[PDB]
Amino acid sequence: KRIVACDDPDFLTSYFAHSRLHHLSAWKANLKDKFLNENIHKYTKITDKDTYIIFHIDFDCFFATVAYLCRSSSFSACDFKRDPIVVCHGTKNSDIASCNYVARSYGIKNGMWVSQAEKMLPNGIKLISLPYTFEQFQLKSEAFYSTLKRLNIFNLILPISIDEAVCVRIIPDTLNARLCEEIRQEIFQGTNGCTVSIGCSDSLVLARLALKMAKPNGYNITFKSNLSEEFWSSFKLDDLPGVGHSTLSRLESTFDSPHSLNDLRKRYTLDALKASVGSKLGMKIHLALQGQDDEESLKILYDPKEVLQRKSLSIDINWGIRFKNITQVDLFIERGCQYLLEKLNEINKTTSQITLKLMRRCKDAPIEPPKYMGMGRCDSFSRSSRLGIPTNEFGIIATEMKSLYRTLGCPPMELRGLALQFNKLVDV
DNA sequence: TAAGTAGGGGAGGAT
DNA sequence: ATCCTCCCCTAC
Ligand SMILES: Nc1ccn([C@H]2C[C@H](O)[C@@H](COP(=O)(O)OP(=O)(O)OP(=O)(O)O)O2)c(=O)n1
Ligand SMILES: [Mg+2]
Ligand SMILES: [Mg+2]
Repeated sequence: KRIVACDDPDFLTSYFAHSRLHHLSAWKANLKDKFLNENIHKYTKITDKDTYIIFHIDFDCFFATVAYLCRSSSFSACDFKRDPIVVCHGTKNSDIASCNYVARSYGIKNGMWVSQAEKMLPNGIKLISLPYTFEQFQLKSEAFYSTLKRLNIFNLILPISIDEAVCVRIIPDTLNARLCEEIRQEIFQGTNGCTVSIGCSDSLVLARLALKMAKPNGYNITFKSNLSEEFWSSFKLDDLPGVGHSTLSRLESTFDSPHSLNDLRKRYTLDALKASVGSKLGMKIHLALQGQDDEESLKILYDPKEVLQRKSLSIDINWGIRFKNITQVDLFIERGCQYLLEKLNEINKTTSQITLKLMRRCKDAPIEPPKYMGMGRCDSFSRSSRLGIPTNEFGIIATEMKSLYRTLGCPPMELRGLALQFNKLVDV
């Protein structure tokens, strides 16, 4: 109890031990790495020639399911099929990391604050809050990835996240369904009762949309040639990979509030799209509306080893930042460089470019924000330098980081987040 | 109270 | 035209 402050040497350790988002990133980094280690000697690239089917397999409301199966004895009255359940730390402006399908029938979403969520519940319905079980999430994930390997279905299994793989079958030329049913059952068994859904298709996009359509505990096939208006009609605009809130808001402002992908698909033209959301995103949406992948997403198939290679390394801290003087800032920066170099050295690399980035309180914003210890509303400031020679040297990197800070000139009492980045990584 | 980061991509200056 | 820096955005 009593939370470790930002001027304490053990701050990173304690914050990261508690941050589900730090865990997400770490798990992701390590899975990519395990993938490179496991395939150093295997041949990997898929070609133009190849014909393939994608199975996109993902646990259903992952943290909520896993935290329910391991729920402490206090919560035994609790029922997963009948009660709305969230995993979070607090009771007010605290992020819901995962909610079960009961909560989502009230409109509760991942990443909503608890206070916001409880407001959506009618009289007589209670939110149940479960705590994080970081260890168990990882055990379930290992069961998951080992099970997939053990069945002998895929030519490749690309880890995407702690609870999600893109698994590919190379076809040389109805089983697709028997395969989805089998995977689902073996994972439910391997995992002691966690549920996975599957989207299967002949492109990464449609596999992803199919995954959504299948979602609570099911599978869906849909190929490029199965596309109907019924299908497009069932998706919000942000159900496209690569579309999030700001693109959604741009799409709405451009094409008179389409409410589903079918509406969009009916009103859009390429150039209007390109002009709305950028030219590359525009093109990707266009291809997606025809069930087709853009060239960028396809790299993960043609050169897995290149995409999964780590090209940068960083810390990004945006909660609990409160400093009174520059000496504190420097010590924190040094400590952050000690943490990062230890990671640099673990992966046998050096850097030749570094960036410091900071969130500074907006001139308008209250000194204390509604989120307890939160960054509140901020401006970004950013500065990078190329290093003379690739190096892993503390003296060189910490000195330049502290110098990047004086150049941005954010008074310490105004700092509300800090990021330390090694931007280009040179193998030893 | 309450708990990031990798990597695409664009705008605009530099070349 | 093409590259580089400092953002912005999305994912999970
Ligand atoms: N804003 C977010 C989004 C996700 N996650 C964590 C919670 C999830 O359990 C996990 C997986 O991301 P998903 O999008 O897959 O979330 P779910 O698995 O909970 O939902 P779904 O059943 O829609 O896949 O990572 C998080 O902490 N914060
Ligand atoms: Mg999931
Ligand atoms: Mg996922």
